[PDB]
Amino acid sequence: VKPLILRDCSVAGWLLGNPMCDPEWSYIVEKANPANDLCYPGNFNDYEELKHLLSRINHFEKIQIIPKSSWSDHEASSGVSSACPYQGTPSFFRNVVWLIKKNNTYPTIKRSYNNTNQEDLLILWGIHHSNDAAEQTKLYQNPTTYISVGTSTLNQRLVPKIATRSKVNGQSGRMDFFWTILKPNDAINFESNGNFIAPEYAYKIVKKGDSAI
Ligand SMILES: *[C@@H]1O[C@H](CO)[C@@H](O)[C@H](O)[C@H]1NC(C)=O
Ligand SMILES: *[C@@H]1O[C@H](CO)[C@@H](O)[C@H](O)[C@H]1NC(C)=O
Repeated sequence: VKPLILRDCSVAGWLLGNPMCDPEWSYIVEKANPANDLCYPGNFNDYEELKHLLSRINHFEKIQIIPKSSWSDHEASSGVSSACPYQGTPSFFRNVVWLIKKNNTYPTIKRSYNNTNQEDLLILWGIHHSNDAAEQTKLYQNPTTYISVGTSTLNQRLVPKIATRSKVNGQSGRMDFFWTILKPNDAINFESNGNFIAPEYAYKIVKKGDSAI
């Protein structure tokens, strides 16, 4: 088990799986000025807090918590962007899922994940802010949407801000990302009818000082 030494990628970029960045590690090292952060424009919530938390971790393990194959009623591989290319073609963050309507329908999602592991889990998700009613319809069908997220300590409801915006890295849309630490035997619960960038992979983390000798 070796340290994870990020070359061209930020902490946020690696966690989310920025495709422009070329299973188990100890601590993480991030360079001073990584070229690749968030390829798609937007915000990473409480980023300073996450970086400090992650600097205190010396065991990481990436686990699949919501398999991409489990989205039977939503497209899970159709959402890509020229902001996030791979080998010259539009791509997307690899560790979260851009869910898109399927057959002109976006059923309301209810998904829970229960932390059956012995370690704390870092889980990330996001929201896509669309540019106008037409784009909203095209991608998600439903005009008025939300993402609700709950744990034993988190109670969040995200609502897209649908508005015309300047193009940043070619995109008028924005994506904001959020995270939490899910304690053992706690569960995270999602309900959404659109604009949801869903977790696929999460990270088991152990703080320095918490391991057996
Ligand atoms: C798509 O939705 C329509 C409307 O309900 C339905 O009639 C049709 O069978 C659906 N097609 C597929 C392939 O699910
Ligand atoms: C997680 O699963 C365990 C085992 O089934 C259960 O006892 C516990 O209530 C679940 N946690 C939550 C928050 O539902």
